[PDB]
Amino acid sequence: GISRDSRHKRSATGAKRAQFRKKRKFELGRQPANTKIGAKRIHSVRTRGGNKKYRALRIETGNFSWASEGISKKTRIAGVVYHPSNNELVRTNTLTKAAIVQIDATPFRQWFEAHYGQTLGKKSKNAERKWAARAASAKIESSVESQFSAGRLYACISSRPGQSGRCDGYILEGEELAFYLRRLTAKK
Amino acid sequence: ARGPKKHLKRLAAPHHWLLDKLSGCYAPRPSAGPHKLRESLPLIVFLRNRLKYALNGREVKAILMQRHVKVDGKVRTDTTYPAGFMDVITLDATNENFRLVYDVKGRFAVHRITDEEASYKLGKVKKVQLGKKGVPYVVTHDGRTIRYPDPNIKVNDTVKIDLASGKITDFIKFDAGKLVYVTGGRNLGRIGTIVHKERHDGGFDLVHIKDSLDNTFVTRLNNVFVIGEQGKPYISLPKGKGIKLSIAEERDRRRAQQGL
Amino acid sequence: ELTVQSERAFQKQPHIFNNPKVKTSKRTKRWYKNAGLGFKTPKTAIEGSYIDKKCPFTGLVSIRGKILTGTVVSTKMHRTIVIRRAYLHYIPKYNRYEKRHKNVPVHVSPAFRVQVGDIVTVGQCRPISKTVRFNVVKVSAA
Amino acid sequence: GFPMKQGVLLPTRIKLLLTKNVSCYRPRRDGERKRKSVRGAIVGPDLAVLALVIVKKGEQELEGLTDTTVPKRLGPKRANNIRKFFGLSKEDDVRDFVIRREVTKGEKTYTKAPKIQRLVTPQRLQRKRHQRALKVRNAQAQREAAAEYAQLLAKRLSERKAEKAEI
Amino acid sequence: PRAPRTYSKTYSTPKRPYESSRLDAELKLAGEFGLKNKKEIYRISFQLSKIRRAARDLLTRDEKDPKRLFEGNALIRRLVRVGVLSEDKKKLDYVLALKVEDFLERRLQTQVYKLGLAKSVHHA
RNA sequence: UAUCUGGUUGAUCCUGCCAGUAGUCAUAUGCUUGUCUCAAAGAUUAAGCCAUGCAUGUCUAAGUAUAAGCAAUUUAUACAGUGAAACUGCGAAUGGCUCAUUAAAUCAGUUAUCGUUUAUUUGAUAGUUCCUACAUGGUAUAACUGUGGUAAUUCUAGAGCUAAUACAUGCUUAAAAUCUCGACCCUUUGGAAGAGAUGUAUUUAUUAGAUAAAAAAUCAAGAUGAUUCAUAAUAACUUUUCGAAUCGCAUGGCCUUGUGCUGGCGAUGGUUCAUUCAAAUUUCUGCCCUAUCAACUUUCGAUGGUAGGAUAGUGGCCUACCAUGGUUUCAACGGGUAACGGGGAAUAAGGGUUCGAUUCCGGAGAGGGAGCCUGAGAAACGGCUACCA
RNA sequence: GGACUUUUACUUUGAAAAAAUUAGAGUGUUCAAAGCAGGCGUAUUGCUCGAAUAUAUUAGCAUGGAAUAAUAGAAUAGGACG
RNA sequence: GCCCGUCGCUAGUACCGAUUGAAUGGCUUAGUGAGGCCUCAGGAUCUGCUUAGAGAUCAGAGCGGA
Ligand SMILES: [Mg+2]
Ligand SMILES: [Mg+2]
Ligand SMILES: [Mg+2]
Ligand SMILES: [Mg+2]
Ligand SMILES: [Mg+2]
Ligand SMILES: [Mg+2]
Ligand SMILES: [Mg+2]
Ligand SMILES: [Mg+2]
Ligand SMILES: [Mg+2]
Ligand SMILES: [Mg+2]
Ligand SMILES: [Mg+2]
Ligand SMILES: [Mg+2]
Ligand SMILES: [Mg+2]
Ligand SMILES: [Mg+2]
Ligand SMILES: [Mg+2]
Ligand SMILES: [Mg+2]
Ligand SMILES: [Mg+2]
Ligand SMILES: [Mg+2]
Ligand SMILES: [Mg+2]
Ligand SMILES: [Mg+2]
Ligand SMILES: [Mg+2]
Ligand SMILES: [Mg+2]
Ligand SMILES: [Mg+2]
Repeated sequence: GISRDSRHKRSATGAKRAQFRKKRKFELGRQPANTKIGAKRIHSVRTRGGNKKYRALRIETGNFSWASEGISKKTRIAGVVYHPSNNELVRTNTLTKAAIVQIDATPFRQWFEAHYGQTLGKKSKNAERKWAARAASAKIESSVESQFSAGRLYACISSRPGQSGRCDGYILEGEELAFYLRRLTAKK
Repeated sequence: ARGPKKHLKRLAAPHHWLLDKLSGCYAPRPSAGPHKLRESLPLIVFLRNRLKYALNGREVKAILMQRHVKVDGKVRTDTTYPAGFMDVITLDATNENFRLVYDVKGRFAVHRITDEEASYKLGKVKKVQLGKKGVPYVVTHDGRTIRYPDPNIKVNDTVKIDLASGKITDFIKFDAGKLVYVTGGRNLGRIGTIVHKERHDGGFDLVHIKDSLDNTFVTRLNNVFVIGEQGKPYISLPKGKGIKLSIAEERDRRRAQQGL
Repeated sequence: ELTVQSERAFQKQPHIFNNPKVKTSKRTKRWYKNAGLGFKTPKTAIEGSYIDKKCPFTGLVSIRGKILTGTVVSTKMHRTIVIRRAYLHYIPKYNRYEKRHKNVPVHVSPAFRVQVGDIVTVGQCRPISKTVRFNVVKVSAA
Repeated sequence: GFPMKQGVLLPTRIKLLLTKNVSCYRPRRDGERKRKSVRGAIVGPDLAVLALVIVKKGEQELEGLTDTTVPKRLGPKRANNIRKFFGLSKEDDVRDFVIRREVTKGEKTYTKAPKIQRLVTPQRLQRKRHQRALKVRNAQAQREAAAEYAQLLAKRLSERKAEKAEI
Repeated sequence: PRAPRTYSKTYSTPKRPYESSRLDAELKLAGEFGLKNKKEIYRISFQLSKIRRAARDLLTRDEKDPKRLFEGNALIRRLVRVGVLSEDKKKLDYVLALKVEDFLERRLQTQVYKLGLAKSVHHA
């Protein structure tokens, strides 16, 4: 199949190589998963030495962590926004690592306002306790809140869907979301 | 070359088995096991070529399938089983006890030991790590992992092993001036107590040894098996106590012991 | 040089987290290390803003194997250089030597400022690129 | 002599790639596939033999078919399939509900009933008790070592705070 | 795939093909001890040419050199053993001279006749 | 083991080559052939072609026996001995054969993995699974019986049976600690019953993993030469990995007399970690002849950077986007080789010269090319698929 | 353990280094090429030496040496020293 | 005495040379493309989960599996 060996591929001097031996199972390579959005479909790739790896195509949900908040909430993945590699992966909404998405926000608003009693944007006993205990804490961020107003959060996949079998990411925060917002209205 | 090689050709077998050129094509391949291929003595090599109990290999199997043999206490029927340094081979009829320990010539000598001394052995700690669930472990040269080690045991140290159960009964740290048994290099078979060590960050520390005649020689840290205290070995050394006589001295002793 | 973030991806050190909720003045929390072998991680590696995952200090790349020396003959390639390693080879017939040489590709951290003719020290690495197996650990000249 | 294969449609023959667990092919080897010639699933003049199974019996007896009846060769082996054949449930203790087949030595007429695997015996109970036993035996032996090392670690600290009290 | 069973050849043949002096000499030696072969002359003269090289090789080495001593003494006591070297002359400087007939005299063809028992080298 | 001799002239001394001489693990052939031991052998040319046969199969007390098999000791009335066939498991990735290719390739010596996979072997390693069969849960086949096709093969069709360590499911266990929730009460400085969650593996974020020499004010509440290492903690994630529905021998305590709670030896499994057999890339230096090969490389990856895809994993391996770089008279690049490389062989003053298809190691291949199934491992050929011959 | 250190060539010793083959010790294969065996007694209950050693270079690694040969240095003094 | 070159006879080796000469061995542009693999779909048949009915396994309906 595909081969990753360097036997081809001229030596650094510029020298074309002849061909010794053949292609080999262990130099092998396989086709991209090129995973898309919605309707989870996963195929088990059998790799070297047993070793299932998971080929994800069509994945609608992912486990996304709020880094600064120390929690991870399973959300929908609404669509792809930016990719540094290939513009087309945005346009087709293909799920990769380093890919910039927009997720859900809704389980993040249902934890945030149950935790802090705050209600982003715009009566029990022990609840009121911790609610007071948590303050000068819930400041959030200028650019984390305003996203909750359109109810979709910028995330960047840190995982490898075509390998692992999951599309997982973190919420673009501080500097990153400051960077990636620039290219977002410097492209739009 | 598409897989593991399951064969061995005579003349590729390591020289220390002392196998003869003719009289068959191949030498036995040692099983994967406690000890590496090049340092080991398979049980057909020992039961036949050394102990001369078995003529063929077919009698080596007639022996090993009746459980007449055991190694480090366990019966161990594999015709190629890779016995190794510090193992104790025990035959319950004939009531014999052997530990595998090096010659001065670098080879494996048949060394008879006490019904009692047989019951323990020495490993050298190859590594000691913090395992899963926080349980630390140490692992010997001979392939034993042992849970919950004494925390002063560090890498390269030897250990006394129970052999009835897995338990470490004792250890000797690696220090300047501790009786040592070289396993490796040409110096294989010597004894002699560790002058001191060269560091060489970047790999390969060097260990200066002086045996009991005040002769000096060096190896790399890899080959240095700590066996005891000056005098004071923890096992029964074979005759010659690894001093390495010159060819001259060896000619003399042999011809000095002469008259019929 | 300059521009920090000028690439299409956000350049960041992996798993190096500054919470935004907790106000700080550095504005970047930075991880580095020491290569060892008596190789001092220079100030420019701990005071810098550069990312370079391939830097032996601020990066992921682990220095092991040979440690070589040679003089810098090409700085063109950004964040990498080529050094001509002169050596003498022995011809047993004529019992003399002859001038042979090799060029070695090596990745120089922007942690260093190198010019052509400055001899350099270099040490072995996991394969970084097609050609480069070595990273620049010291500037030993000019 | 080429057989039909269900699902190929066509009133023709086509060569196909066959694998394990499929019709008109028995592999010789693990993972072996063999390209072979197969006949369509649609009936036509080119057929020598047509396989017919009867769904509904007709208004006249078919002599070789209906007038006769042929036995099933083997009876239930496993415990619960005997109980589902004979309507027992879990009390009924098969053992006597098992088929017996007589066969003759010619003056010595014999009987042979199969065997069972997966049935519940005193043996199988002793083994499950053995297993539950070793599992708790080791885990408590395991805490024994875990504490005993914890002892060795806190009594090494008190030789550390004592050596700190000597100087 | 078995062992090479190693071998070698016991003799050498003279550089100069036709030399009268040597042809007489060889004949005389072959008549004295009663051989059939210049080969049997060749063979021994090969035996010597190797002993003499070894001797010569031990002589360039320092006096009381472990090699010279260990092998020098070993060879000498070997030659004395079969009676090619004299008790008096064994320091290895007489093996460096020695000569061909010294070995010939020691043959069991020659010893059969040399003490009684035969009354010819051809009867031997 | 440091040697020369013959041949140019009338004669001479030189130059100089031809001839003579000896050895060859160097082939052929001619002639001749008694013994002992040893014993190379279709490499050379044609990795050119192939008739026939043989070369890979396998069972322990110990996964599956209703052979309508064979033994009958009558002692197994579930089965038992023996035991074809078949299933299941494991092997066929070793060996053997050959040297076509292959000239920075291979190979040698020396390094690297803080860059990976790894059956088996050896050492360890599992109380956490939800009224629910746990005295143990499903229907689904071979062999077989029988009915058939086709000139033809290790071709098989339709029908009827019946197993499992096959397939597919599916229970379970001590104490404790910590976490969020929180019904109430009550104002403090505040405290709470009781409800749930916490095996292991997978995925991601975040934190712990200290340690050049020292003291104060305020706002908020173990290891390494080196690592993001080992290991552990938090919040989640999962077409949820694993946590024994298996087997053989012995039958014993315990009796508040029952199939009654317990219980001996060891087989095969099982997850991770280590070990061992390996494997795959990799650092440094070293290859023959050749300028009637001087510039080479980036169609279309050339050299680098960023990111991703992929792989077991490093990596222009591959893809986007960006830069214009990389080799060279220290001979690059191209051509050639009757070129596999090394251990080694022959020739013996010394320095050399010539050879190594071939008994050992490394590599390459199975007519040529490419493709992949199985598996721990094959880009396998005494495996398949296709094309060319 | 902290902080820094001009670079090389040569040469010394050492380690790491398959067996076979080479050199070579030992041993009466009857000699010998070979082989790595064998040699000694209640030969009626075993006794025992061996199966060494050298070469193993060019490069890598570790060490002694500072001759010989290169290299660097402080002159618009931004030189050293504190 | 030596000795040169044409010319003459016979034999041999190479050379130039119309044939847009010819062959073997390897790379390759363009065009076409078997096959396996991955992937969008397909659904011969054969089950599942669920729900409602009747008698102590047969009308009818949803959401997924091979
Ligand atoms: Mg879009
Ligand atoms: Mg092979
Ligand atoms: Mg003449
Ligand atoms: Mg000549
Ligand atoms: Mg005879
Ligand atoms: Mg041939
Ligand atoms: Mg049986
Ligand atoms: Mg790149
Ligand atoms: Mg990358
Ligand atoms: Mg060739
Ligand atoms: Mg050659
Ligand atoms: Mg060769
Ligand atoms: Mg050839
Ligand atoms: Mg040969
Ligand atoms: Mg070979
Ligand atoms: Mg192959
Ligand atoms: Mg093939
Ligand atoms: Mg084959
Ligand atoms: Mg064949
Ligand atoms: Mg004799
Ligand atoms: Mg005797
Ligand atoms: Mg003319
Ligand atoms: Mg004429």
